[PDB]
Formats: sequence, C-alpha cells, structure tokens
Amino acid sequence: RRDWENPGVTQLNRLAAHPPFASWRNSEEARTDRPSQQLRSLNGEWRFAWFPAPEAVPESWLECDLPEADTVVVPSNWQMHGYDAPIYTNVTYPITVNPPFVPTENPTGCYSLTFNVDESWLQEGQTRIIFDGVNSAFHLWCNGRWVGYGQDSRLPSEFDLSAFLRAGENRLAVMVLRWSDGSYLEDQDMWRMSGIFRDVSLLHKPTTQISDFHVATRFNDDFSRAVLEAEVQMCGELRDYLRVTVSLWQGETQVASGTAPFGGEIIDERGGYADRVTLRLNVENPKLWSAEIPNLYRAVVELHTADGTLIEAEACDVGFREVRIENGLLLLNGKPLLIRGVNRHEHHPLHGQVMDEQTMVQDILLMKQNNFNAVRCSHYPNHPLWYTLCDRYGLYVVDEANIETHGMVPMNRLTDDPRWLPAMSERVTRMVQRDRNHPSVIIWSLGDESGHGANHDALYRWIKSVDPSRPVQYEGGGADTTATDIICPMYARVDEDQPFPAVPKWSIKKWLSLPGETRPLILCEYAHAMGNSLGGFAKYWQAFRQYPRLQGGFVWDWVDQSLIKYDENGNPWSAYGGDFGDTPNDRQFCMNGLVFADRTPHPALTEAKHQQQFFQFRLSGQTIEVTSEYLFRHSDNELLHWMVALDGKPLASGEVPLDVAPQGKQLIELPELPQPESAGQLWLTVRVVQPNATAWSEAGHISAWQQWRLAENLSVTLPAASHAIPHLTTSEMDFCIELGNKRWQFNRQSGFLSQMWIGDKKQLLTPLRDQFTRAPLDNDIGVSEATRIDPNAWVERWKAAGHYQAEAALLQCTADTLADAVLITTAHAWQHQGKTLFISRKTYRIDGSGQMAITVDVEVASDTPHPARIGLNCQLAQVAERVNWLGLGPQENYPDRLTAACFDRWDLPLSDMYTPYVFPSENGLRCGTRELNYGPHQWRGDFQFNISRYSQQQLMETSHRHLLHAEEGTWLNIDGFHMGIGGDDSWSPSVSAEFQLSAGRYHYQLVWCQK
Amino acid sequence: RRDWENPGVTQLNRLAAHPPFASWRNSEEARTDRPSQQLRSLNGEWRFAWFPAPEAVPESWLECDLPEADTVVVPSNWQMHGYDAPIYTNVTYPITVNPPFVPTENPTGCYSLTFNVDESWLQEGQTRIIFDGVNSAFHLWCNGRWVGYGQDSRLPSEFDLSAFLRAGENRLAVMVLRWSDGSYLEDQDMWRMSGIFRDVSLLHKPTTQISDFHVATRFNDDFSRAVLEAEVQMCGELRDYLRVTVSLWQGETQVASGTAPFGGEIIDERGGYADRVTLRLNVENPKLWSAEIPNLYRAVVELHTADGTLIEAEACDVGFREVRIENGLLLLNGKPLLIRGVNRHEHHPLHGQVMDEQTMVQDILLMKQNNFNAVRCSHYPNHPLWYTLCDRYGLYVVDEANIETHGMVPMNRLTDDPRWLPAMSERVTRMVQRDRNHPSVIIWSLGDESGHGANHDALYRWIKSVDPSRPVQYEGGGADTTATDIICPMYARVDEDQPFPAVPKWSIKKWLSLPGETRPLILCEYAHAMGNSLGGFAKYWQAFRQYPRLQGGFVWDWVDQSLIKYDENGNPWSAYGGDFGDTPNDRQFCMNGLVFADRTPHPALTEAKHQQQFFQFRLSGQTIEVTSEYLFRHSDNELLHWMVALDGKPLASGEVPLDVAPQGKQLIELPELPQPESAGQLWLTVRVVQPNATAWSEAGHISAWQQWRLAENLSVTLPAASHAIPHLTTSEMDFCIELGNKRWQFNRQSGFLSQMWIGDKKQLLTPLRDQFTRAPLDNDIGVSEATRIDPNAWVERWKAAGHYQAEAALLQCTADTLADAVLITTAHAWQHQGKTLFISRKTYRIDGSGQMAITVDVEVASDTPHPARIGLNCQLAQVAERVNWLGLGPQENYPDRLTAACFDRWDLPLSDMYTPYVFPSENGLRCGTRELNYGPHQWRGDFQFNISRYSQQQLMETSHRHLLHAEEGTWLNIDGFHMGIGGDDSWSPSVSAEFQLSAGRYHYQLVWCQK
Ligand SMILES: [Mg+2]
Ligand SMILES: [Mg+2]
Ligand SMILES: [Mg+2]
Ligand code: NA
Ligand code: NA
Ligand code: NA
Ligand code: NA
Ligand code: NA
Repeated sequence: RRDWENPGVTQLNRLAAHPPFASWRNSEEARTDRPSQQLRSLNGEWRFAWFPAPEAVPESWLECDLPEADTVVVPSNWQMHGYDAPIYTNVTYPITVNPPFVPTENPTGCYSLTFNVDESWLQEGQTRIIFDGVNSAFHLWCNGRWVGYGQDSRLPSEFDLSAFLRAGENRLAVMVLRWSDGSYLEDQDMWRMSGIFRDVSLLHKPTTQISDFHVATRFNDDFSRAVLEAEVQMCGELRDYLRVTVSLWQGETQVASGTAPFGGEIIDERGGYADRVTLRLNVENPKLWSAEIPNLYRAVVELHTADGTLIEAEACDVGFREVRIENGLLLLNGKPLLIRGVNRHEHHPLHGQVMDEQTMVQDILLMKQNNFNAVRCSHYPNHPLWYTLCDRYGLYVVDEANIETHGMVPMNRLTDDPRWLPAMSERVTRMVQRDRNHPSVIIWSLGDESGHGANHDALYRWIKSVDPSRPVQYEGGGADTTATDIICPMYARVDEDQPFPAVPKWSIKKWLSLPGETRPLILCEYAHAMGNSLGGFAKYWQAFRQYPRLQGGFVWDWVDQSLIKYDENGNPWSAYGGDFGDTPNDRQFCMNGLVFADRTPHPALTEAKHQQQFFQFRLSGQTIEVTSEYLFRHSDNELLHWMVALDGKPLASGEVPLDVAPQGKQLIELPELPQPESAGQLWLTVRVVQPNATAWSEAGHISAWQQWRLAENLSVTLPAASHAIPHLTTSEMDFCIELGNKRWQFNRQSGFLSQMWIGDKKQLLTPLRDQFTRAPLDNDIGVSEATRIDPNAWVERWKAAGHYQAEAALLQCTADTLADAVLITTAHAWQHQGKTLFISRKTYRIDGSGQMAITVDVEVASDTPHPARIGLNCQLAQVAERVNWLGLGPQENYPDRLTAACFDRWDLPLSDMYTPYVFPSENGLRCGTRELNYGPHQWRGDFQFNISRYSQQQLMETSHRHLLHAEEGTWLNIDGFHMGIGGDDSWSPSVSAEFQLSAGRYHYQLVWCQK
Repeated sequence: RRDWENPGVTQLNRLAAHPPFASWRNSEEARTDRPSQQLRSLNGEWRFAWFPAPEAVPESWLECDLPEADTVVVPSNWQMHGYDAPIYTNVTYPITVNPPFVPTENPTGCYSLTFNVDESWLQEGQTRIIFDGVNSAFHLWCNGRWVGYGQDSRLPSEFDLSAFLRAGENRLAVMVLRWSDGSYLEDQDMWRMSGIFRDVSLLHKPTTQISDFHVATRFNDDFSRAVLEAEVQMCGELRDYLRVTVSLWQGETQVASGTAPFGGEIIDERGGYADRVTLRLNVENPKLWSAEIPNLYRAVVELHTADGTLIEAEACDVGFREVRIENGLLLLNGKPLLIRGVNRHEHHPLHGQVMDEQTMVQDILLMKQNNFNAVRCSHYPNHPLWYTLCDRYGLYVVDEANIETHGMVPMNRLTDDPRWLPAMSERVTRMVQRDRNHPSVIIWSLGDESGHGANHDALYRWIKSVDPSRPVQYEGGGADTTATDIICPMYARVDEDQPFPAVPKWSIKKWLSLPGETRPLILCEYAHAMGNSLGGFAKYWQAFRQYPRLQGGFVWDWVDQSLIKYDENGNPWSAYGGDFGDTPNDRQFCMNGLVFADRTPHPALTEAKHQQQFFQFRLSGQTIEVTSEYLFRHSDNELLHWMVALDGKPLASGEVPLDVAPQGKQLIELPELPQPESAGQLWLTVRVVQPNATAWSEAGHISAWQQWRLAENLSVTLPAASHAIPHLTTSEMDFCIELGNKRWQFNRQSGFLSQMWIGDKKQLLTPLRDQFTRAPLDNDIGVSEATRIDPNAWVERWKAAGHYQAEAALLQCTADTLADAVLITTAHAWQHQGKTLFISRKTYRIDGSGQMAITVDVEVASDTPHPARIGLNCQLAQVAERVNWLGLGPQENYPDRLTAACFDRWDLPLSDMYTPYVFPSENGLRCGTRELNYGPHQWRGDFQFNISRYSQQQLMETSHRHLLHAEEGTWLNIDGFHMGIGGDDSWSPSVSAEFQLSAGRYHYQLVWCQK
C-alpha cells in the first residue's frame, strides 16, 4: 500500500483535531497557564537515519536501533544537518508533475527515540503523542507495532498510544517521507525541506475528557454588554453527576461563571447532543480586544462531578472583539480597520523552518516597532505559539491553509477536481478546528495561488457555516471570486491597470467601483521588498487613507529567506537558491524581505514605518495639527517633539504632551520663532516619542515623524573677490591648472579631469567620467536569465541599446583664461552601433578661491530606454572614516523611496553608506543633497550620491555579497538625476512614469573644493 | 487493512466518474443509439459462495473456483437466493451505532467469473470493468492479482483491467461485504439487502479518449433562440491533428455542428485547459423538452483527426429546457411547475432491488396513466436506464444523493462531522458527474433524513458552483435550511401546524409567508399511502392550486415493498418485516405504495389520478367551462364526453372535442335539457378521452372526469295502498311477525332482529346488531404495538375506553300494533366500567307491502374518543355472485377519499367489494349509497357500507391477508356514518376534525325488503 502516493488517504488512525490542550488537573494551574505535568515534551536528542527511498529502510529498524544512525536535535529539518540538499523553487514543482505519483528516489528520514513512560500514565487514562509538524508525510511505529500514518506538513498529527506503550522504556519509529501526494498541495514559494520540524509531545487525558470547546463573544450595539458562549464536548461514559463549569477571569477577579450538566438543546427529530453542553456568561462593560489594546480575559473549562471532583480543566485566553463586514467595510469592535500588515514565512537562517520563541518574539517587537498591526500566515498554519503571542502582544492575523497548487496547468487543475476535495477539506477544517478560539485570528484564508475551483467554493461555505465570527478570504482565480468576502489581490498597482486575460489585476482605486462591486479590498501581497525595493510605497498609503473601502494590505514580505553556508576558513555567508546543487532553482527570489534573516533591517523598513504611522500632521502658519489614526486608544504614551533648524543648525526646540482621542485632533501652537539673519532654508521636524517603555517598545521609542519647509532667505551676498589668479599651462596632452599648492589636470585626448593634487599628493585613481548606468537592482532584472531573456526588463533594454558598452567620444576640449578664473569646456558623445545615446556638454571654472564650478547639460536620445542615472563618477585615492552631508538621511533613499528620510546634517561611518544586500546591486544613495564632505573634499549642489569601496562594475559582476572585495580608494557617484527603484512587483517593469528619466534634457551643477 | 471499517477510505484505484459511455467507433451507431462492440455485458451465470465474515474466505478463491460454490444469476441480491435474511428496519440501524465499526459477523459474498476477451483488447486500448451497483462494499481481483476497492452501493465503480488482462481465460473475483463504514450513510427506510445487484460490464476505450463531456443549453427571453454549449475533456496524448466535433440531430436531420482543436480559453495566471475544448452550437426555434412534450435532440461527440479519421464517439439525448427559481417560483421554460409527483423505490417482489426494463416501463406508463408527471429517486441514484426512460416518456426527476443517516442521535452526528465530509462528498459529486446530462433531472437532492450539518452546506455550494442550471434541495434539519432552494418538507399538513421543537412542520399555507421567507414549497414526501389511506388528498390539491408558490409534492410512495414468500403447498404470499426471522423489524411499514408489489393499484391510486387531473371544470347553468392546466401543449388528443342520467338511467349524452390551449378556457354548451318523467336525481358526468394511442397510453384512455347534481325531483306519491296486513304473534321469548311467506323474529333478551325467513329458508346467522368499531387501519394503529403502547393512537384510545368489548344492555323492547303495520321499538345502551358510551334507539316498522322501515337514533358520550363508525351489522346466510348499488364507486371510497368515486348504478363481483391489503383491515367501503341489492335483498336510504366474507373480528385478528378464510355466508356492515381513514402521516392521528364523528346525536333510516 502506497499511502504517500494516494490523495484518498491523508491519514490513518489519526485523532480528531482540536484547540490546544494541556489536561490540567488543578484548575488554578489552568487559570494561570502554568505548565501541566500531563503535557510532556519529547524535544531533544533522537536517532536519525537518512535513506534514498522508503523501499530501502532495513526491516530491523522497526525493532532495534540502527548502528549507522546519528544522534540529532528534534525538532529539525534534516537538510539543515546536511543529509541532503534544500531546494529553492518558486512556481515549478521540485518533482515531476505526475499526480498523485512522486519520484521513486524519495529521500526518507528515519527518526527514532527511546523515552521513559511513568506507570501511573498507563494504569488509567488515555496517553497520546502529538506531532506538531512533520514534513511532508510519515509512518509511525511504537515498540515495533504499527500505529498510524499522516499527511499535511503544517498541522499537528495526534495518535492514541494507550494500547501500544509499556511501563518505563519505550521506542518510537517515525518514517518521514520527503515526497508525497501532500506535496502537490504544498507548492509554496520557499525552500523545500522536510522532517520532524515542530514540537513532539505526549498528552495524558482522563478517560472521561474534554474533547473540544468553542468560545464565542457577541455584543450589543455599543459594546457595553456581551455574552460569552462556550460549547463543550466530551468523550467517555455519560453520567448524571457530570458537569462542565466555565469561568471567566480578568487577571485574578472572576467576572462571570456558568455551570450545567451535559445534554445540549434539541437540534432535530432525533433530539440533541447528549455529549455537549453550552454555557452563556453575561458580561457588562467588557474590556475589548484589539491590536491597539490587546486586552485578555481567561476562560477555564472544568469538567467535574457535580459533588465537586475535578476530572480535568482545559483553558484559553479570550479577547472580547467583533469582526464583521457591513456596508463594504471591515469592522472590528464597530470600527473600520486599516491593515498595516506583513506576510511572514516561518524561516530561520541556521534552523531552516524550525521556529522558536526567541525569534518569534524578536519578529513581533520589530513588527510593532515599525508600525505594523497585522500579519498573514503565508501560506500555512503557523507553529501554535505564534497565535498565542499575537493574542498577547496584539496583532491581526490571517490564518491560511496549507494549500498551494501554483505549479499546475492551469492553476486550478486540482482545486476544481472533485477527487481532491477530500485532501483540501482536511487542510481547511483542521486549521479551523485548531485555531478558532484565538482572538488574534480575524480572517480565515482558503490557501494560496491554487486557481479558483468548485472546491474553494465548497470549503469557503463550510467555514461560513461553521464560524461566522471571522470573514473568509482567498486570492486565487483573480482575487474577487465567489470564494472571497474581501478583494485581496496580489501586486495590484494603485493607479495602473494590468488587464491580464481571465484574471486582470485592476488598479485598486478602480477595482472597488466595478459594476456591482461593494466588497472591501485589502491586498494579500503588495510592495515586493526584494533587494533595493519599496519604490512607490507612499503611493499606496496616500490611496489607502483617501478611500474608505481600501483598507490596507500585507507587504511581501517580512524576512529574507537566506541560508548560512560556511567557506574553506569556516567563515559564514548568506546563500540563496542554486547555492546547494539544487537545480532547477529560482536563484535570489527567496529573498523578498524587509529584514535580513538575522533580522538586521533593510533600509526599506524605515519607509514602511513612516508610512504606516498612526499620526498624521498638517501645518498652517504657526500651528501643527495632529490627527490620530487609532480606532480605540488615546495617546497616553506620546509626547510631541519639535525642532527648527537652519541647514542642520538647531535654532529652537520644544515638547508638548499629546492628548489625542482615537480619531480625534490636537492643535499645537509654536512660540513666535526667532527670525534668522543669515541665508538658508529652515526645516521644522516633529517627532512622536513614547516616553514610557511598553511590552513591545523601549522608553524614547520614536513611532512617527514629519518635516516641513518654513521660511527661506536666499543668499544674495557675493563671495569675497580673491586676488589670486590660477595658472593655465597648456601642453600636448594636458590642460594643467594650478593654484597655490592645488593642481588640476585635464587629459586632452580623453577630455576628462584625469588628476588632482593637494600639496603634491595625488587625489584620483580613475578619471572623473559621466555615468548613465547602474549595477542593476532586482526590479531592473526581473525574470531575466542568460538562458531565458526577458527583453522587457529594464536591464535587458539597457543592454540592447548599448548603455553598458557605450564608449565616450571626445568632441571638444578648450581652455580659456579669464580675468580671475580659468575655463575648461568639454563636449562628449556616447555611441553604440552608429547611434548617439547621450551627449554631455561641460564647463569647468577654477577661480582664485580654489573652487571648481562644474556645469553639465546632457542630451538623452528620445528613443533609447530612459537611463538609470545622469551623473558622474571617479575613484578617489582617499579612504576616510566619516561621511558628512547636508541632505536626506540618515538612511539610504531613492527618488521613489525617500519619504522617511529627513533633511539634515548627517554624519556616519563609511561602511554605513554601503548597504549589504546579499545579491549586490546599486545601493546606498541619498537624494536631495546640497553639501557632501569626505575628508579634504567638499561638494555642493543639489544632487544624489553614493560612496563606498565598490565600483558599480564590481557590483554588477559579483553574485554574492560575501565575494565582494574592498577596492583601492573610494568610489563616488554624484548623480544630478536618478531613476526610481520601483517594486510594485519584481518580474515586470514597475518604476512609475514620473520616476523614469525621460525629460530628454538634463542640467546639474557642482562646486568642488577642498577645506 | 480493514477498509470496510474506515470512512477515510471509500475506494482504491477506482477510475473517475463520468456520464454514461459506449466508446462507439461508428458515428451512425452513436447517433441512432444502437449497440457498440466496445461494451460487453458480463451479466449472466456467475459463480457464488456465501461466508459469515471476510476472515472465513479461503485464499484459494483468488486463483481457482470453489467447488462448493453455486452457479447464480448476476445482477442479484444474495438474499433473493436465500443465503441469508433480508432485514427490514425503518430508523434504527441494522447494526450497532458504533462509527466507524461494523459487526465482526459480516455476511460476505464471494462472486467470480471465468471470461474470454478479444485479441484487439489485448493488443491495444484501455479495458475497464464497470460494476453499476455493489451493495455495500467490495474488493476486486483479476487473475489472482488485486485490482482495487469500492464503496457506495448506488453508483458505478470502474477500474482499469488493461495491466491485468491475459491471453485466453481470465478470472474475476469480487468479494462483497454486506456491511461497511458505508452502511452508516445508507440508512434508508427500506429492505436491507446486498450483492452485485446491478449491471456488470466491460468497456474498451482508445488510449487517447473522451473522458468527460458536459452538455448545457441556455435560452433567450422567449425560448425562440438557444445556444448548446458542450465542454469536452480527454485523456492520453494530445497531438496537433486531434479534433472534436459536436453535432446535434433532430430525427434524421443535423441542425447544427461545431468542430475545433483541443485548447480551452485562458482560465488563470497559468493558462487554460489544453486537454479540453468547448463547442457552441446556435439553434434557432428549438423544440423544448417538457414532461408534457418530451422533445428530444441527439448529441454526438466525435473525437477525430483533422484528416477525417474517427478515434471514438460518445453521445446522449438532449432536451432543451431551463429550470430556474425566480421571484419565488420554480419555472420550467419560464412557466411555473405543478409537481404531480411520487417517491419511487427500486423494488421487485421476486428480485429484491434488482431492476429491469420491463418493470421500469410498467412503472412509468402506470404513473403517467394515473396523471403523474414527476418522480423522486427515493433515496439514491437509480439504475442508469431509468433516467433515459424518464427523458423519453417525459417525467421530472429529482436525483438524490446516496446519503441517509436517519438512525444517528441527533440526526446530524455524521453530517456535521468534517471527518465524514469526504465520504459524503463522493456520494454527492459522483451523482452529478454521472447524471448531469439527463434533461429529465430537474432538481439535485443532497440526500435524505440526515439532519442538517456543515457538510450539507459545503456540498450544496459545490453543486451550485458546478451546476448552476439546477436548483438543489434537501429536507434535513427543518426543510428550510441554508441548504435547500426549495422548502421541501415531508408530511407537512395543509391547514394544521405541528410546532415540533427545532424542526416544526408548519401548515404549508402558513409556511410560505413566514417573515423574510420567499422560496417555493414542494413536499419531498406527502400523503402516506400506507394500507387503507390517502384520506385528505383533495385538501392538498385544492391548496396547491390556490397558492401559486405551493407547487406540489411527491407522494410516499409508489410500490409496496412486500417480498414473495412461498408456503407449504408451494403457494406465494406477500410478506413484510419480521417474516424472515429478521429482528428488530418495523413490520408492515415497508409497505406504503399506491400500487401493490406486482403493480396492481391500491384503490388510493384512482383518487390520486382524479385529483391530479390537468383539466378543471366549472358548471354555470347549461354552460360547462373547461380549463386546461397544461403549461405547454394544446389538447390535440382530447374530446369531452358528457352524460346525464336519472339515478343510473342514461337520459342523454354527447361528444365535443376539446380544443383548449395551455392555460385557456373552452365553453361547451349543453343542448336543451330533456326534462324527466319520474322521480329521482339528475347527475351530469363528463369524461375527457384520448382517441389516439400515445407511447404511454392505449386508444381510449380516460384522463379526467367530473360529476354534478342537476335538477332533483323529490318523490311525493303515496305507497299504492296494499291489501295485506302483517300479523303480530307475541310469545314469551320473541316478538314474531308474519306476512305471506315472510316471517320476522325479534328477540326480547338481546333486543335485536335475530332471524328473518323466506319460507323455510332462514336469512341470517349473526343477528342485526349495532356496530361502533372497525378493524383498525394502519393509520388507526400508527406506531403502537403490544410491548410499547402509543397511548395517543386512535386504536389505543378505543381500546382503553372499552369501544372494542362493550356489550348491549337492553333498556326496552316493545311491540305495539299499528292500523296498517306492526311497530317494534327497542333501546340499547353500551357500557364499560360503569361508563355509558353509546345509547341506541330504534323503531322497526313493517307494513303490508313487506317493507321494513328501520329508524335509528344514537347518543354518544361527549367525552369518549370519537367512534370509528355508527351503524349496523349482520351475517347473512346466502352467498352471492353480484353486488348492485346506486351510489359512489365503483371503487372503495371513504369520507375523506371519495372525490374520485362517481354516483351511479354499479355491478361488480362480490370479491371486487373486498380490498386485499396485505395488512387486513376495514376495506371496500362505498359511501353516499341510496340502494343496495345483493341476492334477493335490498337496502334503501342514505348510507355507506361494505360486504365481504370477512368479519371485523377476523380482519382485526389476522395480520396477513393470505391467512384469511372465507366465512359461512356474508357479513354486511351498513353505516349511517364512518370516520375518515386519514393518512397525512401514519405515526400520529391524522383524521381531520370534519371527518371525526363528534356530533353526539346521530340519525339515519333504512328500508329492508326482498325484491
Ligand atoms: Mg506561489
Ligand atoms: Mg471504508
Ligand atoms: Mg429514514
Ligand atoms: Na481607507
Ligand atoms: Na519569493
Ligand atoms: Na550582481
Ligand atoms: Na400553485
Ligand atoms: Na416505510
């Protein structure tokens, strides 16, 4: 019998799913959520053995331990131990598509454990084993006898072991198969791994036991009265003395309580459920649950004899909140949500897909620190602890089934096939049966990227029938099918329609108002944070806030899916698809995160925070208007900090308490400002500071900021007339200008400033030449590979037009000596196949004050793909420690991703100006700069720049960040103009038109000097 | 592995479900629906042995035939060969309620066959085996080798035999388990059998094959234009040269054709279905399919090469029809339906649940002959030919899933369990896949009597999503759940509410207008025809006709589920529950038909035929208005015959052809009425006749009738004064009267007429005593038996009051002499435990003409249960040939079942006056009778009566008709008054208040005379 190749069989002898149990026998331990002695952990050291296929496991293995076995940590993924390779493939199945068959060579992993069982446990009561997560299907033996079988990689599989165990020493044997008919529904865009990867545990229940419980909370019209409604189910022999008591606690007060015998209401012509009882507790003025204020009451479900003997107590955290869609909005406790969400995969760089508390918490605090309030379980039910943290710390969660059939042609081929409705139902019902009493789950999802098939309709309805407290969403089949209560497209652009056939991604603003449309829209995936990305983020939030029915989205995604490899020396590095002998593979597409796998944040993460702010600001003369975007909480942990500066020079600053009601407003008057006497632009900068620490933030946390321009007085006063006049010395090869101990050289055969000297030390390593290219970002590149070109990729259009192999061509090199300055005039052309791509017309002016004034006017051929940048580079000899600039910072910014950056005087170490994306590209730019200092040099103007030890050439050549070597000197790029980075998605051009460089003609001017 | 005890395993290696195939290789054979070489029936003499449990089956049966095995016929139920008992159980399971387990004693049938196969089937192609129905689960071997496993007893199981087939002799081996986890979904109110009870066959397909095809027909606003859409699916190797052609035939005329290459439209992001194609044929002015006119087109689906070579062809019948529910109405072709329907179980008194063409055709004719237009497949999908017969003769069909969990407590224990959804979904989905192309199927049913659970919700939505062309219904959980498009209760009375908790059965009229309700109502069952029943039928049809949203129902039900047993003298007799040693059993409850098992009608059938007429009549003076109720046809096969008669004596008649349009009115004026000479009542009669034979009826079929009272001439002339005087001769013991050769003897102690005389021939045996009781009908008894008494039952009310044993207690017996006559005056009182139940006061009068005028006046204690009858009985000495009566008939009628009867002179043999219900009771009543001749006797007046060789004693004491024996002479009951027979259901009192005898005081006079 080949059960792993049969969608008719997804389990054998597996127990019914249910909410989390611990089988407490002291009601007080249950109340306080302390450990229970009836819930043992079996996590630790086990005996592992790898085999190429199930047919190749020795028959002795069932009875005796294998000599060639190893001792390994369970839970784990055997790939993370090196037994075989993890595979990164997005869409295409890692297997031959031949349902329901799998490869014959089926990497098989043979886990065993020798553990001890106390005698008491076996004398009375049921003993079961719980496999929280096994990938992707496994058989189970206990002491040589066969126990059962199970599929689904992401929901617990439970097995009654009462009849199999003995006193003291016992032995498990778990035959985990990598490939199974399960895998056809587990085709998510993520590393393919396997094994026993979540907790293993033993559960001792009484024979007469609580077998299930459902908590429901409904309200009156203003949430001042609530009825908690708990349905309890039991197994065992029914007796009149039996009772369930349900008691609700807020901290340590008991606020409500209900006691009844078993025997539910009459349901039909045969009567009612003898083995169920429903308790109804009235609760005046309940404290409501939200992400803002995550209030939690505690429910204790006691099964006991009426005369007062506790049989067992089970329990859960309860949060009084109401989720519904009325008149086209998604309401929570009456109010319209704004979903500042992120998609988060369960991933660790060392541990693979094995989740731990420390990392989950690290993830949550950062999420909440950067202004998120929601997270999608993409694309499976998470480790059970995760919901508990979301319950407690406060987050809106979308719980999503382990169903993805992305590799199918068409994508619905399995989801429309009735013979797959059994395996799909199991993946939806068992999630619901497991998670339905977690407050943090507000939305149920039917899975991911699996077309639209009658099965989606069937299961959608099943949920709706079983659980009306949570709306049901599903993106498949074009995001607005009959299987979704919410339009939830992935990567639908704000303004631009992408009218694909059958499944068009309409513009979000447009989608809402389609004939007969009324539903709310919350993107399930948007802003594809792969590499240098999130260009266009502000465009969504402006929209989100303007349109009531646009209620947010979920970014793709949270954490880069990189893995650690070690080199010859034992030094660690970050690996992506293909780096494991895995073939085929989608290379670096596993890394679409806001943070690196170690949780160091991409610069993209700051923009998200600033846009996801909970306070909005307007300025009107000398009045700041603060508006709250909170639905429930006041601003009881907020002070407003303001600062006025003349070009980075602090002039004044104050502090005013924020006392803003939810959705309310505060008007703040600033003192009459001192009106400055010297030239420059003023900048007002408000910051919202949280003076007090919280569960999720430190004292002083900045949760919001904003800048404005105030008065500007333009410099009209002249520079002092310097008496000295620079000497031009014309040679055969060079126009050499001199001033004091300062020296310029202009190679006349190339037409560039080829050297400088301060005193007598050389200042340059490469000549100062124009640049109209960049080391391509992931969004420039997209799906394009050497063997499958996408000629519509920005990079591939740039290559074809000859941008990267465009040779300069000298047209003019002239010197003029003036009254008090020497003037150099150059003109250039870049050509590819008899085609002038660009033309650059320059003037250099060196005066008696030793300040070189460069003027650059560039022509761009109207029919060459709009250029990546319009600027200059050189390779200075200088390597300094500090970069000081007056401009946008402190972090990396680009034209279409620069809202979170502030205009000010910044100062940082040189390595902070390099941004270490695993896949190396252009990086570290800061726009809107008026002054740049780097050692002896100063640049003034109005430009964008980056500075590092990495040439654009080395960047575009190198495949991995760790393979980069610090080049000699410092490479500087000073752009007058720079193309946006885009990132609406990352496999089609996504840089919005107003961010592409199409003006045709460009002009920028730089004063270059030494101080 | 015990698969018969696992609802996670419903099949192994079973090929997919599909419409009926034939793999024709000649398009003309396809078009004409002739046999195909490629489909062999394996029905015939198989080998069979029976086993007590699957564990007792020897391993030598897989390779060789067991010598002890008998050669038996297949298809069959092994019960009908008498290998074990058939079990009749209504609600309670035939096994212990222990999901998923069945008993370890599980009757097991070992079928097998040695067969030979064509060389070309061994050479190429797919050869599958198709068991149309195996009850209940089975394993399959071919040539010693294991093939697969199957469940669900009422849909076909198909497996591929290609890899198993050998040269020469092959051997099948089918192990049939009577009980399985499948038994828990098959709990219908019927006989419990098993075996291979439907067709077994071999189908030989090309490798590149048609694997599915869908035929849809949509319409415009007037059905003057129609599109036929045909979705075609294939398996095997696609090649650029393959084509599909869908042609549509009407008689010998192609009407339209569609040819195209495989390649469907873009479905989702990943493309379309390359292995499918959808053909669209435009058809102008189509002939629509209705039960009124079964207009059929023929559809041929050719898989062929573009160069013109045919690979194979499949085909079906097409009826252009649209079924929608709009503004609260079930419309067919845009017209509101009136469902004149019945539930029909697959039953035969010799063969069990095996079906044949001769039986079906018999059933279909009879139903259509008796004014039925719809039928419910109660409660499973039927043998496949049934739908074809329905398509062709024209009946509306409810196709019902094979899911019934009547025995669960509560009824939804399984249907609300997500562990049972897979097993359930197979049973629903696979019916559609099979049956979706039959025009006759207008409604999908989700099963029967299984409560309401989320599984029902899930599958409803699946059907809506998969087949939008058909409304889905289901009675479970209240008859108006979220799971039905039609309010489809069972046994919801017309005017009376029955406010049951959770599942109330409202009065149908009230149900419609329940607040917020809009859906239409059609009873999925009504009018329990159990024994002497169908009383109160006319009340349904009056309401059906008045309320537009009441759109009919299906009677429970067609045929009696009696099974033939033979006696000691080898003589057949009809047997019910417990007659096979089966226990527990629900006795005569398997028998609720309008026809007997042999398809002889019960007398309730003629009532139904009358009430379900298609022409309505009114009389206004001399003007008959004839109204057609037909939705589509004109009366192209009807002529009205009219007839006037003065007390049975023809006065005039005539014919006028009906030329009535559908839903129109014809006014037929009767000629100047011939005014009669004598004294009596004129009665108008009208019979509608079909002169031409049809496919469903002989030439001369009477389809409708109606009577009316016209002018009455009250008799006034005085008796012609005779010159004879009756002489009173009073003795001590008996008041005795003479008159010529006539002699009357009234007893003084009893107080009744004890003996009459004609010469020396005594006329009586049992004296003319009163009667206030009847041998109880099935409706009178209900659910009550000796061990559990139902105190509510009509019978148990009469038993417990004394009605059945109370004795006459004479209060007076006098004899005054009149001038021209003699006058006897009696009084009686009936008592029990000191209570006076009935006082009876009579006055016999004998004049010189021989006429004896009996005048009766009865008192009834207001607080005794209302009695079954008020009248007289005597056992007459003579045994006769004929009965002759002026009054309603000719067939048996009761107060609430006499609309179908007609007033006239009827002459039948004595045995037609006895109705041989398998459970004997009160029978052969004829109401509204004015004259009654039998032998020389004659009873005049206004009364009802029955006349048989069986006493009310023998009938109430015998439980089976076959065990009755004619008694000496003839029992006559003459009733002044009879209570209704009832039957809105058969488990609670259902006799309507207006047919209960409740007045307290009752009068009626008789005249007895020798003619
Ligand atoms: Mg995907
Ligand atoms: Mg089974
Ligand atoms: Mg039933
Ligand atoms: Na909004
Ligand atoms: Na990805
Ligand atoms: Na690179
Ligand atoms: Na009607
Ligand atoms: Na029955």
